[PDB]
Amino acid sequence: YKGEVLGITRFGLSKMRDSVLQLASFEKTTDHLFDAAFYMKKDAVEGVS
Amino acid sequence: IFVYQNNITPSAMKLVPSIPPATIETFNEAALVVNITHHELVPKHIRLSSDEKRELLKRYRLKESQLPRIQRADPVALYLGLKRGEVVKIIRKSETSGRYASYRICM
Amino acid sequence: FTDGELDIEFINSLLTIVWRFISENTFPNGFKNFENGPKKNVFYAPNVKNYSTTQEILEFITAAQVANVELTPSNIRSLCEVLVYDDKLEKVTHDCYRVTLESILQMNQGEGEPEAGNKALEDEEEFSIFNYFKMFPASKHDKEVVYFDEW
Amino acid sequence: TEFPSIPLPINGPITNKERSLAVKYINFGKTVKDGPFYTGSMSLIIDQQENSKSGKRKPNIILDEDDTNDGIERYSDKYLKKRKIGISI
Amino acid sequence: VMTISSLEQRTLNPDLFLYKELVKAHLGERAASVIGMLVALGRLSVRELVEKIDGMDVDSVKTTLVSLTQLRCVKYLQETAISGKKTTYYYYNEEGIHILLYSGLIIDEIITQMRVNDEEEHKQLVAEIVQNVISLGSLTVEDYLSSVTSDSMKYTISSLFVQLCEMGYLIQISKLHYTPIEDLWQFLYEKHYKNIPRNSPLSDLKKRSQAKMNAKTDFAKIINKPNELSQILTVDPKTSLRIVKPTVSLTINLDRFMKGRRSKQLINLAKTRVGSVTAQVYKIALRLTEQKSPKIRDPLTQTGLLQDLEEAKSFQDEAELVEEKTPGLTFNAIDLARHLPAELHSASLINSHLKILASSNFPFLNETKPGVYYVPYSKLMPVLKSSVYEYVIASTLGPSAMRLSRCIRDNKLVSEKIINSTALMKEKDIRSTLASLIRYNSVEIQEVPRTADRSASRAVFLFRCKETHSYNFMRQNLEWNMANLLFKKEKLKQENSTLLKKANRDDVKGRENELLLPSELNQLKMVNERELNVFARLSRLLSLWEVFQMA
DNA sequence: CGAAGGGTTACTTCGCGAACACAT
DNA sequence: TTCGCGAAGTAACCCTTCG
Repeated sequence: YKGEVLGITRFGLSKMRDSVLQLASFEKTTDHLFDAAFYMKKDAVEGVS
Repeated sequence: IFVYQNNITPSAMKLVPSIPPATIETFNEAALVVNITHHELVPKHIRLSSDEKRELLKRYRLKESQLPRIQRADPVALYLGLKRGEVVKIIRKSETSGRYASYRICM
Repeated sequence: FTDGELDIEFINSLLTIVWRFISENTFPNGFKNFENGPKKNVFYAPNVKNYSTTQEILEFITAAQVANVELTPSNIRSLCEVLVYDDKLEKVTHDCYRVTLESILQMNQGEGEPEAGNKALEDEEEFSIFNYFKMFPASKHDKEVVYFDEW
Repeated sequence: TEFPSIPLPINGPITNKERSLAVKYINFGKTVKDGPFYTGSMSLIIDQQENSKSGKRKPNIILDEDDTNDGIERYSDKYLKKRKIGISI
Repeated sequence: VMTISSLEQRTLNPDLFLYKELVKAHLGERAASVIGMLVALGRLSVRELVEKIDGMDVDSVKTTLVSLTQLRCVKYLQETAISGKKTTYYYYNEEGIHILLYSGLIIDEIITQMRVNDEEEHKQLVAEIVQNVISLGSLTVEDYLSSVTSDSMKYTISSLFVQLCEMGYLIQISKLHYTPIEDLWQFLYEKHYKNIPRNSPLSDLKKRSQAKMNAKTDFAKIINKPNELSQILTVDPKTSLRIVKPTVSLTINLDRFMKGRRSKQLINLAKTRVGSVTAQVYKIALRLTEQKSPKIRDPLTQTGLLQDLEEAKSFQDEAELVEEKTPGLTFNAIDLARHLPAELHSASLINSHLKILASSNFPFLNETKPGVYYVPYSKLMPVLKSSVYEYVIASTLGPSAMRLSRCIRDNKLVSEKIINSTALMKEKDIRSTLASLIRYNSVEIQEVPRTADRSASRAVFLFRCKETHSYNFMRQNLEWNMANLLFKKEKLKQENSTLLKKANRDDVKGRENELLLPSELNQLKMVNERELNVFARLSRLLSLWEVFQMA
């Protein structure tokens, strides 16, 4: 549904997830929090993670 | 519509949208000897009109987001000619399901 | 090794004699300290011919009784000459070392008498030395306290 | 704190010139908080100044004046000294 | 918790910190919430303006921008798309908000410019004309003269209209300088490629030689049109003198006063460069060429967005080409302007005392070298910065700061061993005033090393200048001190507002006649004492900020 | 027509994971 | 002491134009 045949792992998950703390628990928990505050992500919490 | 015969050059498509109402295509005589529509893995694709595009946005209460997206420089999208924001209806056929449908927005 | 063995007790004192002598070569002595008759349109479109130093000023400073044996102003003839360059001496072609800038700013202020005369004409110009005595008292929220902020 | 220094500040409004510029800054700041100066906001706004806003509000640029906006607030000095109606300010 | 030291906004913005403040100083928060907002993300239309400032709907963001439209503080771009409507896309104007900070000194030394003819009525009348001119953005002549109610005073005002128009202070405000200059070139460039779409074997030489140079010669003529274009003035039966057209607007022209301020800076330089008698005739021979051909201050009208391939040599060559022979009046001659009756000993003034400025260019810089009057204002600006910049860093960081900052300019990439042979510091005063200066720019070091991870210390860190950083950084620091001083003024006027509404409404002549009890009357001479000092610091700080933004 | 600038594809280096939980 | 793809980093080479 995203458009391309992509994966499930740590680069295949970041195609849709604007949720940061969901991405900051899957893998590379350090780099996903430093990158979100740099880009000023809003992160409206609605996911169950 | 332009049909290449061999490998393209980087300076051909340097100003493709330069005409404001029109454009050109980009093809290749190697990967055009068989069309992908008659292949058994590709189901029937058909483009909806602008009046039929706002009918599924009334039935499913959606907008110009939050739809399963299809992209440009896609072989179905290059065969059919989807410009931007055009809904294509897929009439895909699963085995134990029947003849259900799906809609894709073009980006 | 003519400058590494003198640290530092008379180098700043040696500046005063050579600066006073170049000021004597380029200007009158007593007529500079006051403004009475400012040096006659100064020197009447001054003195294309008059240079500063060639072959005599070194032996002049050597025989000026600087409480030293007459040894080693050997390479301090040009190094001290180019060493005084900031607001004091002049470079243009060769040996045209002139004084005119700081003979108004610090000569008529430090070694001079004070007066509250016609000084109500200085309008926002280049005044570094003037206006001492920073605050009396307490630096009321708009004084010199803020320059450390980078911005 | 931290004590750097600025060369210029002290002993400089005693002369008349800096005081003249300063008092004129006070006068400009006092006048500029009045908007249009009793003759204005009527002539040159249609003349090629934001046609999408000078066409949609052709009589509605007259909201800023000192003839009526300083006029309406000066009528109320007489309506209160003779009549009293209980309305919040 | 010790919030006195202005640590609350040290990483705030240097550019937002002044513009929004100057807009708030004359109208308030509802006008400061758009110029302070259009400076934070660029250009923006009206529909995408409402939902981000967090305020009222389109009925208020449109009204407060009209107050910025008749004050000339914003720039609009009337253009349409290929499928959309007609949009607005407002900008912000730099000089159109410098005018608010600048108006008081504008009128107060336009007085000294117009001092020449007479004494008494001219000062008050110019202080009534130009004060009302700058407080509006664009006014006419017939709308001003409907509130005079006289017959001879109206004649004097109508004379002073053309007396101010002949100087170069009142021009007809057109749209062609009320439009953004970064896109006015592109509008003169997209119809110019539309002018010649000829099917012909032309290479990329068409895009550099034909269209570019013809757009130059069609753009430099059209930017000089507001210099003098409203000149007919031949209405005979009304007045017996040159009368300004009533249905013609007028602005401040914004640029000749720039030139007068920078010429005042040049005379303030020349008071220290040459003697006391040479600078006077230098002033009387310099303060007459500002009204004919204005291009002295400006970073050029076209050089803002095409100096990217090779054109900078062409900009310097064209600048020094049109820089001469256009002000080409009498270079060293007599004039019936003013001779300053004094010893300005020389009791004879023709062709013998008026030749002392010929000995003003051969010494240290005034720079009118080659033949008679050629190149007087081109090779000063890279050193007029460098003369004032050293006198600030030396007066602030100490006399040994200019001794170190000027040595590295002579030989860039300098070591500490050979700067000890050039300077006279004892053992460690080379590096102590260096570390006291390294937190400021113009120290900027370059490293050599060819090691793995700094093994044997490799004799590294030889010092350069990079003087193009420190001038901009000094400009940022001075501009921040400007706006911080204005916020000190704003907090002062915000602290005691309960004693200001009565002290100016009905208390004019009786303020000393016991209308305030003697317990807080000293606050009225305290809110007027150091609020005078704020504007005095502002006056003496404009004379130092505006030297680091030359061409 | 020979030479210079812009730009596509191809060869080589790093880091992040490696399952749950009890007693040590 | 180990496989997986995705980031930079750097070179061989082809298209396009200049005088």
